Amino acid sequence: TWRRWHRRVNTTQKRYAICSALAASALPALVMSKGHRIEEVPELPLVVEDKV
Amino acid sequence: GVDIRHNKDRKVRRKEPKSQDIYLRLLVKLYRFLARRTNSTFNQVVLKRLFMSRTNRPPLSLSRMIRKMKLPGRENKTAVVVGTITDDVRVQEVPKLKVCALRVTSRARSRILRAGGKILTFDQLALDSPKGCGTVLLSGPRKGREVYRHFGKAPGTPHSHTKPYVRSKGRKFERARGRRASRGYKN
Amino acid sequence: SAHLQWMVVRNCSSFLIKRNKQTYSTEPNNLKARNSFRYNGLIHRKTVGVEPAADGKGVVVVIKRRSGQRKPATSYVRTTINKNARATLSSIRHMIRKNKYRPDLRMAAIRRASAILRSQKP
Amino acid sequence: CARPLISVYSEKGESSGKNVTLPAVFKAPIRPDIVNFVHTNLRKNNRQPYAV
Amino acid sequence: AALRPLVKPKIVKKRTKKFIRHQSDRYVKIKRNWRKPRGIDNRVRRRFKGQILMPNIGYGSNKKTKHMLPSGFRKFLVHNVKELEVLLMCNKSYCAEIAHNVSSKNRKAIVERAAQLAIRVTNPNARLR
Amino acid sequence: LYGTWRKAASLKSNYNLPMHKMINTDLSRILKSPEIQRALRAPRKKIHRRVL
Amino acid sequence: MKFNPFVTSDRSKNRKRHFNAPSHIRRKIMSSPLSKELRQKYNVRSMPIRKDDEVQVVRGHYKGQQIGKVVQVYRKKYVIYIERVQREKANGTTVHVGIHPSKVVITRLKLDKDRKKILERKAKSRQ
Amino acid sequence: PSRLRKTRKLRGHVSHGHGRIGKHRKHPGGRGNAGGLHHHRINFDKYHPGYFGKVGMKHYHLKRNQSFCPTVNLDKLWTLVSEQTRVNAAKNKTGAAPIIDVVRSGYYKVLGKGKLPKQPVIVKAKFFSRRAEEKIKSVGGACVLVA
RNA sequence: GAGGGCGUGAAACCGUUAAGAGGUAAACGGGUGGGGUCCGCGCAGUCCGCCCGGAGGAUUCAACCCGGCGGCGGGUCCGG
RNA sequence: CGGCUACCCACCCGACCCGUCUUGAAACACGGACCAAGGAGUCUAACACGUGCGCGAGUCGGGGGCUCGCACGAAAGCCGC
Ligand SMILES: [Mg+2]
Ligand SMILES: [Mg+2]
Ligand SMILES: [Mg+2]
Ligand SMILES: [Mg+2]
Ligand SMILES: [Mg+2]
Ligand SMILES: [Mg+2]
Ligand SMILES: [Mg+2]
Ligand SMILES: [Mg+2]
Ligand SMILES: [Mg+2]
Ligand SMILES: [Mg+2]
Ligand SMILES: [Mg+2]
Ligand SMILES: [Mg+2]
Ligand SMILES: [Mg+2]
Ligand SMILES: [Mg+2]
Ligand SMILES: [Mg+2]
Ligand SMILES: [Mg+2]
Ligand SMILES: [Mg+2]
Ligand SMILES: [Mg+2]
Repeated sequence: TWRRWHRRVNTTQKRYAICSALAASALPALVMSKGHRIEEVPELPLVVEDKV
Repeated sequence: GVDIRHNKDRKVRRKEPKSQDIYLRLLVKLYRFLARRTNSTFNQVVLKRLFMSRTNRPPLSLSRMIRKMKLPGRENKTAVVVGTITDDVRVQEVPKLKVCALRVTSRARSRILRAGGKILTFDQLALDSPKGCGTVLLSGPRKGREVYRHFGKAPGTPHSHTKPYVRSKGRKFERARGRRASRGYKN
Repeated sequence: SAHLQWMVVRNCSSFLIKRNKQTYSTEPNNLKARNSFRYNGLIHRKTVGVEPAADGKGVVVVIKRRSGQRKPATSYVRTTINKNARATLSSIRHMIRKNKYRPDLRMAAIRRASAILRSQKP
Repeated sequence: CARPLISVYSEKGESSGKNVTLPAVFKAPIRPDIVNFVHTNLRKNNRQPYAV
Repeated sequence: AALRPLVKPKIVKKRTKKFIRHQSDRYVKIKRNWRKPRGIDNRVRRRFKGQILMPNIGYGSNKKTKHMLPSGFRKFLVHNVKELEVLLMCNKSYCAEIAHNVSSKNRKAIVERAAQLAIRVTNPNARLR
Repeated sequence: LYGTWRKAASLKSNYNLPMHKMINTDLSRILKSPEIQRALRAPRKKIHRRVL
Repeated sequence: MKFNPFVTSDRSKNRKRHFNAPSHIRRKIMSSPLSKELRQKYNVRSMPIRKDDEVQVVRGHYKGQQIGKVVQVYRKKYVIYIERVQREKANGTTVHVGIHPSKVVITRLKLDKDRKKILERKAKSRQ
Repeated sequence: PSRLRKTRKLRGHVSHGHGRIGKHRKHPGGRGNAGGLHHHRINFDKYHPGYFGKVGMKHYHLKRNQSFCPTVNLDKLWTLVSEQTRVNAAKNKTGAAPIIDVVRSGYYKVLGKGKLPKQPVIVKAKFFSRRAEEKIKSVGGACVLVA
């Protein structure tokens, strides 16, 4: 039970990975190569209103 | 048999950079193309320093990067560093020089922009100088590393000045037999 | 950022079938199945592809607009050419040659259109 | 490093007149190996240990 | 006489024995896969004459004739219609091979699409009524 | 919550955006720019194979 | 999605409670859907089955137009038996066929005062 | 990572990376620091000189609390107060000088280095060195002792 | 071919059938030869994709322009 | 008609039964009747070196606190007088 299970990450690297993932979620080629169907979808990242 | 000589097949070299950084690989591609297509030994050495490891690229410092351009003949030249230029607490005045390095720290970039200099990246350095004209390549203090001060023939046999490993630098830790003549021998 | 997109997509994608042989892309807009950089339909700002028609007769050509990025509803403009194989082969030849639009992959578009016309005529 | 404008889509699908400037999070660099590193360490964090 | 692919030369293998393991004949607990012996007395490791031959780099076939079927194609395995249609560009050197877990109902559609796209399939007449 | 490269983040206390390694990173544009092609040797496409 | 932490999504514990549930729980488990005219007339979706309910079989080896009356409800075997559905043995003796009560369409219910109270609670909780 | 571990690579070799002749069994030489004077003197000596014996006085009940004196250098003496402060205080105004109180920063003793500009300041500390005090007198500052 | 320790049913071992062999105990590596099972093919008739000169039919573009939509490219950075 | 092939047989040549202790094994050195399953360099702490990443004269929240009661949430986000 005393195996080193949980691994701490630097908060700068955590925020770095969040920024990198949010940046890579903007390009159409990366998300299409991940496999989401963006054929009939309008413009990249979609902004919906506050009534949603 | 043909060769009576020993088979030392690969010499020493690191061909591809072990870092998986995509931007570093793009810089490796660009400066490899320039190093094999421009006949520029500056591009050769910068491509070798991009092949070089993270540890063997020591961080440059702001005072040294000032003093290497304070010398006569380095007024209008650009400082090219394969590595990081960091802040220094020591100096107070920063000249109007140009910087071409990777991953400059925030306080260093802020003080260079306050002083009026211009920082660049390696793609802009390549667009401004394919052969590398008007550039001075710099390197940092490798031998001032804490790891390199343990390295020698011994810790103490011709007294050897090379820092034996111990927990606490003080009394009662490795100070009696071989460190003074009153307790046994002395080095 | 096309080189960034290639250096990310060339591994760890929902493509790149590395199954017992070399790499195949299968790449829903493509001209050659080799997952290469010069033949790629999702990453480049200017892309050419040919596909079979939904009715069964003719070849449709999907070309990237370049008048607007990050908007995939209008990023691909399509045309439906149903000609007697030489008029449409010359049509795609003049469309690629007479424009600046992708001087590369001429023979990719031409060979795939000709092979799909041979697979379509019987 | 330019920040384009993205149209805001309504609940019907029509582009509204509201246009918000793209933030720099989507212009941040993309490091999938650092994403994979931090993702691996958080997956190691995300588990009950196992049977002893 | 089906498709007759492009120029493929005479294919040599430099030996065709798929080298047996030492003392696999004497004991039936030993599978006939190769396994490098690391004994200090073994005649096979010492490379005595009149013994079996160990697989080494010298038995490597030519890169032009590597992974080549005797028909002249290179095989690629296929599960469905889109993985058959990916071979539309290079059908004159690469043949299809339907997976074993594909039923007859989809297998007839795969072989019909292969006959339309002129892609060689290695097993066209298997698992039929 | 993250900001631009001009200002800091106003919600996170000690965070800034990462340093951008290659600013204008179109490698095809760089290699086909006239500033690079002004200083190239020659296109050497001879093979010089083995002569029996 | 399960939100209360006092109930299992656990397969072993659910199968344990299912195959070792007492008879009053097994009555709730062995419940049967209703015909469309009876649910239109009573506004109720599901009811437990009893000895004198008329049954149309919807699935199995025998399907449809078999409106018969059940005779036995083995809650140990989770099986009701229907008088109409028969099968002969080797020796010419008839025997009933195992039918699970979830594949059972009830066309007629047995009326009782307790069943009127049950139907009132069903209609009031459905609202 | 056991798939990156050398043990998975060495499956097939008989002695498994430790030789057939030497036969590393349990603990061949001893345990821990065994034989510090008898038979491992070429490892304890010649790699850790000074290891055996007593050296000096035995201060009973020692704390690393009374001798607390963090040393600040003359290079670190400036950036304890912001650069805007020293520029707007020494922009040719008058003979007034800003006060840098290192006890507020948490550093007690001021020591000497180089790189001390002409613009004088006032340093309040609990301790000083004569080199730093001469540097402050040379640049024209004032040395102030506080408790 | 699920018949009461009854899902799937391998190896060691045994029985029977079919084939082959049998003085240097059996077994093996290199090289062939013979036999048998099986596979692909049509066995003195199987190769294809393009161009041109010849013989009949059936169609309408293309060659040039008018009608029209969508994109490529630069200039006045004109109109914002 | 052609076919390499984990099928069988014959012929010429070579060929002692594997593993280890050993300077030396086919040994008149030891274990091994055969077959199926299990079976042997893992984990923690500490240190040193090499490598990759982030920040960089600073670095690190692992100790707690903040969010509404959420399956994945024993996760993750934030603290900065
Ligand atoms: Mg040789
Ligand atoms: Mg050698
Ligand atoms: Mg030996
Ligand atoms: Mg359980
Ligand atoms: Mg070895
Ligand atoms: Mg010994
Ligand atoms: Mg030893
Ligand atoms: Mg059984
Ligand atoms: Mg069975
Ligand atoms: Mg016989
Ligand atoms: Mg030995
Ligand atoms: Mg002996
Ligand atoms: Mg031996
Ligand atoms: Mg004996
Ligand atoms: Mg023995
Ligand atoms: Mg024995
Ligand atoms: Mg086993
Ligand atoms: Mg290190």
